[PDB]
Amino acid sequence: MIKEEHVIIQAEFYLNPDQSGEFMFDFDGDEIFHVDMAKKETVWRLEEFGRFASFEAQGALANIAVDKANLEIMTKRSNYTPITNVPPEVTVLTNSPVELREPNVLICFIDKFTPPVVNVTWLRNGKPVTTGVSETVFLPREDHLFRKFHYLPFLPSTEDVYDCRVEHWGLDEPLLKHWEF
Amino acid sequence: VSKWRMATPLLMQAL
Amino acid sequence: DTRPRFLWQLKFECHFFNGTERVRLLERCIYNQEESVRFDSDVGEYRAVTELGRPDAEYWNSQKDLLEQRRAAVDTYCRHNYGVGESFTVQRRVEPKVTVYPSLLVCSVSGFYPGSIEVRWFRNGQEEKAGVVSTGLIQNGDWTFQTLVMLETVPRSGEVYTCQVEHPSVTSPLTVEWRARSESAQSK
Repeated sequence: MIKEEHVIIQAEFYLNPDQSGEFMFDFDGDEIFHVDMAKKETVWRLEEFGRFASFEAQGALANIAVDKANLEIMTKRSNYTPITNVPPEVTVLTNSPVELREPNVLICFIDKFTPPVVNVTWLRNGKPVTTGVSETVFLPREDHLFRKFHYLPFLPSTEDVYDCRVEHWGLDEPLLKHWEF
Repeated sequence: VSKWRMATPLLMQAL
Repeated sequence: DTRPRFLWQLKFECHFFNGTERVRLLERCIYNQEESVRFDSDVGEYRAVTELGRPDAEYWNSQKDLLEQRRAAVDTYCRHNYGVGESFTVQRRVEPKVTVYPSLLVCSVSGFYPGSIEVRWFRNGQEEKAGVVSTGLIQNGDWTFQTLVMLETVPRSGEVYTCQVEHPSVTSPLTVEWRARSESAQSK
């Protein structure tokens, strides 16, 4: 069972015309940290990791400027060939076995898609909800598609039902993945 | 506290 | 929004085998999901992967000092970061929580790290491998995993089922027993 190999990946991207870009490190599929470009801040995935290591966030901004410059050149070199959309798979799970009224978390795992732009909504009894939600950055894959997680804290109920609603340019229709007790 | 390092990509030729 | 998109992805991959005994560095450059050009420390120079990346492999190979530093990066970058992160990544251990409930009997194994785990069903002390269906390993995105292992079974009265979990965070199996209703019980 003990791991025979490990992989650390520094994954960056820049996307036009959105002008979006990210910078993260991945250890065996889990995000170690990312740099929030707008805050110019290193954000450790578990805050305790930052007790053990630091990262100078400015270096990621410099890299993303190189990535953007190169994207502009590749775009023209390809004669403005655009990306083919690949729609996501979606799964909804709870973090723990559910117990009535005991705080838990719904996880919406969005996988195998590109480009890295999604629009994700949570619904409770058919209505959008946002209290306490969080999400990851766009995590890498060996096939160069992306992964992303969205989270919704909740108090489990026999009556309330939830959906994760996912919208992506490669989908013909928005997708719902439900969850109920 | 130990410093994490990054690698830097190269610029493509512009001309 | 149907405007065309153009995507550039960069990856530096540090592959470790046997600790930091064997370390391989990849730099991979990917346009619209297709890798165009790549540095591999096994080769020691850039190589085009598609015709679109030929110009870059040529141009970057001509920059000899930077190429020297990239050949050194297995040490100055990969091995360095492995040493920085080892205590909280390579050596991270979080014990699974095990819950058994009917749905089928479900053995839910949650909250654990790393991902390698073995989950086994027993019926009255004997291992049961038939009628077992698993989710496989699910990464939760927060440095924990879960898995659900279902047993299809005709739960009799008097039967006792056990879900057993082995994981590097424990040196002895975690077990959870689930019993069907008693029908008749007697003194002896």
